[PDB]
Amino acid sequence: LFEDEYAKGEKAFFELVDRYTTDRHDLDLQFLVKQVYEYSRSHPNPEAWL
Amino acid sequence: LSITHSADWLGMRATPAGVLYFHIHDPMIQSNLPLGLDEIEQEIFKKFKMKGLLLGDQEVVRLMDTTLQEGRSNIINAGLKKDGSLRSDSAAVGEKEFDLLTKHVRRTFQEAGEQITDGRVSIEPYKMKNKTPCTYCAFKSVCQFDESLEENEYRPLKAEKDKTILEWIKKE
Amino acid sequence: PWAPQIMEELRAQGIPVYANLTSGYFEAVEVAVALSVLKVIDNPYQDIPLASVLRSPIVGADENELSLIRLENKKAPYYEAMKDYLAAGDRSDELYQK
Amino acid sequence: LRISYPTLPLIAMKKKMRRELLSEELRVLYVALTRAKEKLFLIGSCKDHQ
Amino acid sequence: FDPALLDEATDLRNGAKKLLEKLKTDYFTRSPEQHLKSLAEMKPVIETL
DNA sequence: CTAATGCGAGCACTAGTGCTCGCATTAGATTTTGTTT
Ligand code: SF4
Repeated sequence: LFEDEYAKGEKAFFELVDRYTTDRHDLDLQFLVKQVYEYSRSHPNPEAWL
Repeated sequence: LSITHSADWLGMRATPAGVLYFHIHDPMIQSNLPLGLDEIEQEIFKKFKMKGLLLGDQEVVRLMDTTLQEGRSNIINAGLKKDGSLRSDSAAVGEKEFDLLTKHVRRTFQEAGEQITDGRVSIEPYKMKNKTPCTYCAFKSVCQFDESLEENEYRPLKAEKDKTILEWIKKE
Repeated sequence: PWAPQIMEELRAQGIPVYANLTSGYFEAVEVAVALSVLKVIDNPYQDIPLASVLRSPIVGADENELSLIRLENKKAPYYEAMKDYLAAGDRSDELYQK
Repeated sequence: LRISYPTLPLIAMKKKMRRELLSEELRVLYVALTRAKEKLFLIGSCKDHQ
Repeated sequence: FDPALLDEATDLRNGAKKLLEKLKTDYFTRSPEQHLKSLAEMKPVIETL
């Protein structure tokens, strides 16, 4: 997914990445998406909660 | 090296002014107060203040930060009182101390090299401030270090204060 | 994360301990060693697992015998050096036999 | 701009979460203590007694 | 004056100070209008997430 | 986080000298819970 989004190169994606990652890599955004998803899975309607 | 070869390499014998670390990174500022652009630029600038060791002299300090008139430096871990004397927060030492350290260093190299040629390959991991070399070491499965085993134990190193360390170096 | 160190001390004092643990397996030396064997079988051209197996009780090569293997070929992979030692060594050597 | 600071909802959630967490830890302790039939031992560690 | 009591009252008062300064830095180093502005500014980023 | 360190300022007492006040920075500190067969 991440590679696909970097390929699109949409301004918004870079806007998000820049904010929730370090100056060297993007692993923190990876952990963020994992975490948000996992949390949303405890709702009867995950996508609505998101 | 730089001091020992200064005369030959440069032209004149020199004096240790210090050793400094520069943190290469693109910092992020976490401020509770709203900052104007100039203030932000100042905070970013501050994030690059160099740690390390200095020579405890007002002149050396002023040569490292010609901006500093009074107070704390934003470039080095030094500061000048209203007096104009060095702040005691400053990370500095005297001449004797710098030379003391460098001598200790060469001692370390001599002894180590000696033991290396002596064929010393013993498994002796240190432990200091809960930090071990093992965490970053690729050879954990080669050494097969087992603390539960008798004859396998860490080397406890006491994290002493600078004054204590230099004290040891002098007495040794 | 406190449980293992508790178990070790209570076991050290004759007190039987049970605990369903979910961590610590891969830092056990036997596991590192057996795994190393499996890796070497998958691909011997991994210096660290090979050296691990050689130094383990599985083979019992000591530090001298290890550096001795290295001397046959310094630049190549450790496996290459081992093969070379075999190629040159005489069957009367203990190291050769290992 | 290279600046970051908590928004109001972040602080709000941090406060909320702290008291929710403490509340639960309390309950956790209750479960622990109520497991015992006849004997209870409470063991802890600190730097200095006095 | 009991020495311990003097110090005890001092401690409590300083406690009050700390509580207020924590309150101030938490909520009132920025105007409410500024808080709302920063918040609203963050909206597009959240949508991408 | 929090605790200590130091430096400088002021406010108050009986102009200097005490001590509260404030700011700014290191130093040390800390080490997840469950869901299948
Ligand atoms: S891992 Fe084995 S080799 Fe690497 S440091 Fe710890 S003990 Fe020495």
